Order: sequence, then C-alpha cells, then structure tokens
Amino acid sequence: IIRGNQLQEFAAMLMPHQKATTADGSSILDRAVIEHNLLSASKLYNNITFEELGALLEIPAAKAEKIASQMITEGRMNGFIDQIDGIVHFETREALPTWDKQIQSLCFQVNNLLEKISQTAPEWTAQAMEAQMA
Amino acid sequence: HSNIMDDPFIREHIEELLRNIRTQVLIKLIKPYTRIHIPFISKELNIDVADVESL
Amino acid sequence: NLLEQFILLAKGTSGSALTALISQVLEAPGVYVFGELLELANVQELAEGANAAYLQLLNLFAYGTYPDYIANKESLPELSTAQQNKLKHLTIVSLASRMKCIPYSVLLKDLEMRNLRELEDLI
Amino acid sequence: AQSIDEIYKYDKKQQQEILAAKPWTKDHHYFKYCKISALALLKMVMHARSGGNLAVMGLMLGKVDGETMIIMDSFALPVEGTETRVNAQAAAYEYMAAYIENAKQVGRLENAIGWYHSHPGYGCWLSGINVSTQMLNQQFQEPFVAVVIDPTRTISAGKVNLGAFRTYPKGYKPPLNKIEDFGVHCKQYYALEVSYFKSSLDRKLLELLWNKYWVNTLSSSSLLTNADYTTGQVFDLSEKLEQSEAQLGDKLAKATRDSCKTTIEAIHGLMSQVIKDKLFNQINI
Amino acid sequence: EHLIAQHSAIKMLHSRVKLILEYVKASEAGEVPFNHEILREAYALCHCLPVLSTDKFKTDFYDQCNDVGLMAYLGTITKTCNTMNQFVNKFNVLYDRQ
Repeated sequence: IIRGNQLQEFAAMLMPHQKATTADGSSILDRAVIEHNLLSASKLYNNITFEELGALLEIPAAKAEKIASQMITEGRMNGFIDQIDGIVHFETREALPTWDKQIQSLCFQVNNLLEKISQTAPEWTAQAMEAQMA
Repeated sequence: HSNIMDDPFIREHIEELLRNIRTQVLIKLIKPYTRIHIPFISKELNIDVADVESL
Repeated sequence: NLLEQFILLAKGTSGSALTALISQVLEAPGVYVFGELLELANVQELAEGANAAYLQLLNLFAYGTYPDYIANKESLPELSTAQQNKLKHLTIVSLASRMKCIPYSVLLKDLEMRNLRELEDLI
Repeated sequence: AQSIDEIYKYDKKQQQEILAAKPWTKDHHYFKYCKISALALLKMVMHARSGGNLAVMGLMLGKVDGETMIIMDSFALPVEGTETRVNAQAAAYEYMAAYIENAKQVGRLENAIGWYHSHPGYGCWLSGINVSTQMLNQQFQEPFVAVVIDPTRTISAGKVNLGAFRTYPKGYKPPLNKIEDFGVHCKQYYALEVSYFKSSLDRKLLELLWNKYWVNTLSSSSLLTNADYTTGQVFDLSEKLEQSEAQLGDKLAKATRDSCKTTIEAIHGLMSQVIKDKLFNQINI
Repeated sequence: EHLIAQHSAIKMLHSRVKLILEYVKASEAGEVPFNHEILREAYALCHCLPVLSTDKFKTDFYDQCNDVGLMAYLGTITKTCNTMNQFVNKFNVLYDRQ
C-alpha cells in the first residue's frame, strides 16, 4: 500500500498532461494509487468495512465504495459488496481447501527441515538413516 | 428537443430508449453487490423509488 | 540472513560499543531472531556491571513479548519507534505461534493500541 | 499371491476350445470388456508419443476369456504414416510375420489379438477406413479388437486417453450425443469397456519407486476434486436403476455394481479425510 | 489396497518426522553441534500443529462425513434391493403357485 507521502516527489516529475485532474479535484496519480492501494488491500483482507477501507485510502466513506464497485464489473478484482452491512468481501476460503494447503505446507516444511539437517551434518544423517532402517 | 424527436418514428420509439439504457446501467450497477439499497439505486439512476422498484 | 554480518564485526568489541551495536541490531529491519548473537561470550558477560540492562533488552527481544516491556519499561532503555514496532511484530508472531485465529481484542490489549486502524496498519 | 498371479498363466486348451466353438458368430454383442496390461498401455503411450503428430500403429498380443479380450503385449510396426493416415504397405507385414516367430522362440505364447493405432489430435474413434479395416480383420480373424490412442490429448489433459472398439458385421440393422464424439459410422461399431491390470511384481516395484509423491496423497483430498465425477456417476446410476426396474416389470446386478463402485470410492475419500484428520488435527490439542 | 496406499505415505511422513525428532534429541544434550536456524525451524514446525482446528472446519468436516454417510446408506439400500430381488426370484421359482 502506497501512502501519499512517498508520492509527492513522483508527482513533480510527471509530464503536465499526466498531472491533469479528473473533474473532481483528484489528479491521475492519486487515482491510480487509490486503485492500486485498494487492489493490494484486497489481498491483505478477507473483508473490510467502508469506513475502514476509506480510512487507509484517504477517501472519506463513499467514493471508496464507488471505486471498489468500479474495480468490479470489470474483472480487475474479485469480491462482492454488502451495502446493508457496508462491507466489501474479497476472497473466502472454504475450510477444507485451506486444510489441504496447510497440510501441504506442513509437509513441505518437514521436507525442507530434513534437507537442512542432511546438509548440515551429513554423517549424522547417514548414520541416523542406517539406524532407522536397521 | 425540437430536432430529433419530432417525427413520429423517433418520438414514438424514444420511450423504449431511456429504459434499455437504464436497464443496462442497473445491471452494471448491481453486478458487484449482494445486498443493495433501493434508494441508492434511485439516486444513481436519477429515477424515484417507485420507478426503481417497478423497473 | 543479516545477523551474521553484525556478529562478524561484533566479535571483538565490548563495553559501550557493544551495547550500541546491540541497539543497532534491534533497530535494523529484517532481523527478528537474535539467537546467534545472544550466544556470544561478549553479550553474555554483560550481566555483571552497569550494562545488564542491554542484556535484559536483548533477552526481551529474543524470547519476551511487548507486555513484558510494560512493568519494566522504565528500567530498560527507552525504545525508538523502530524497536517498538519490531517488538510488537515479535509479539504478533508469538501470538500466532499458539493460535491461528487471533482476536482483535487480544492484539489490542497486548500491543497497547487504542485504535483498530493503527493495529491493522501494524499487522 | 496365487489368485492375483492369474491372467498371466496362458493355456492352449481353453483358447482352442473357445476358438473352435466360435460363440461370437451367434451373439454379435459378445465382447464387452477389454483388460489391458500395464506394459501394453505404457508401450502404446510411448509409441504414440514417439510419432508426434504423425500417425503410428502396431499390433497386440493376448487372448480371449469368455466375453473379455485380454491384451498382454504391444508391437511397434515400422510404418511411416502421414499426419492423418497410416498405410503399412509392405514392411509392416513382414515385420509382424517375423516378430511373432521371434517371440515364439523366446517364450511368448500369446497370439495376435488386434491392432492399436494413434489418432494425433482427433480423439479416440473409428473412422470409415478404420471401420472397414477392423470389420475385415474381424470377418477373417474373428477374435479381434481395434484400439485407438490419442497422444496429444493424453499429454495435454494429463490422463491416458485411449479406447477399444469392435465393429458390427455388414448388414447389422439394429442419440445426438454420439455424432460429435464419434464419426458418421458411429452405428457401425461399439466401444468395449476398457480396464487396466498390472501384476504383483510390477506393483511391487511401482510402490517401491513411490517415494516423492507422498505429499500429494497426504493432501489429495478427494470428494472435492471428483465431486463432479461422483455426481455424474450418481445421475447416470439413477437412469440405470430406472432401466433395471423397467426390466423388472441382469440390468439390476450391473446397476448395483455401479452403485457399489461409486459408494466405495466415496467412502475411500472419507477414509482418507478421517486419516488426515487423525494425523494432523488430533496432535498438540 | 486403498489403506495400503495411505500406509505407504504415512510411513514416509513418519520416517521424516522421526528423523527430525532424532536430530532435535541429539542436538539437545551433546551429540551433534546444534544449529539455531534448524532448531527454530523445528519449533515453527511444532507450532504448525494442530492444522486448522477452527470451528468452521469442524462443521465442513461433519458435512462431508454426513454426505458420504448418506451415499453409503443409499448404496447399501441398492445392494439390499438387489439381494432381495434375487431372493424373491428364487422363492418364486421354487414355491411357484398359480
């Protein structure tokens, strides 16, 4: 997520036509950065309310929802909007596939740990495998 | 107002328009929502609540 | 993969320079496991003397959590923003180690945050 | 052992008896099962992929048991076919005449049982010329079967894609989903149900050389990857049961077998899930 | 066969875990010069269990169990229907009364 403070220098070197606003007071740079921040927050959040989504995007409460709904209906991001609760949902994990992924990660961790042990003390690993097989 | 919708061929068929385009705008607007306020749709579509409900 | 470069130049220094190096290690981003450095004799010898506070701080950053730096906050040297953020990150890691679904209330209470937005920014 | 060591024991008395009886002459819908060995399957796949987009083909060795055609070996004919047509002009015939004798010398007692042929990129079916050749081979060599393998589709989809077919004799007078999968001659032949088998030593060395995919099985988690396949089997089984009860007024036995197979695979998936839960979720409280 | 296939993989997992446990036990007292990195990774591996012990998972798991149980019940009913059909057929061909 790109805060505006690190973009003041970037806005200075932009060519003038790239610095034009969009008839609402916000230029091109701090609309592309808004969309980028919202897309990147879609990856860090399972869901987020409108007030909180606008808190970290500096867009007060409503244009946050407008931009979030605009990034959808175009395929640019996944998720739906419950306007009654004022919540944008990005991605839901269906428990069992998450269980599969976590089991696979655990097995990969086991394999990596065994590889590290073998590469650290190869003689001990060989003698331990020999003792285990018996 | 006095240029296109004066002959009985466009003036008669304009009522079908402003309804197909409204329908398309409504379809695009409610695509990312799972629950949406009817007054919100009325504000977006510029028509009142009763017309939004009928549409 | 950055603690070794500090250990290489930390093997001869002792005294105030060693404590300054420890503070720099706790300040440097990307360092979250201060175990190999803690095993050095120079760091372990800091218990006797007026530099035991730095050894206590290193032990806190290696095994302790942020609430542990609540009762003895004044005794230990004041931590900068980077050191406090690192300690909060380590507290989050410790919480995630024992539970895979951490409530916001637990994080707010342990990290001493009064705002949900700032807690989420820290996470 | 012993019972699972069967199918590889070849006897000549039974073969002679079924070849002299010729029971297929009366019942044209005789053969319904094609039991192919693992070696034949592997050789067929490698030969089909070796030709790339050019069609290649060869012979088969095997036998007949009841209403089942058993394939135990595969050939490799020296045919130089085009990208859509294989001919076997003069070298394939002498090669297959010599190979049978050479195999007789070493101990291969199985005789010719059919021909396999590659369809590089056009599914598995019998075209007009395939139907003509297979029906000629059946009319003069009565125990026969035509197998077609798609190499490119097998490689792309990651699954073995081959089929076994037998043609009806000329003059066999007796919906819309059988016209795109097969050719215009789809009513001139029928597809045998294809099943694969392996031996005790083959599975022994296969399980012995299974040391890198344990992670895949420990998180395979069927009942989600095969959910669509399972519900397809179920709604086909409902129609099978409807046909069986219409017959009631043995189709019911076949419907029961299919239901048992689907249910057994579902319970196998549940057993895998239970084992995984015991392994990974009942530890550390 | 299915349980033997599962056994072949659980044996490999058990072998790897036992090797890691033996390395930890050896590095504990005096056997092998311990690595801080490997010990920390082993601690993380231990902290990785239980895998998905949430209440949401415990509901989907019983959903799957009940779905497979219903399928098993229907398959059992089908098998019993076939068996009773065979029994009725033999009873009719033995006790045939007109």
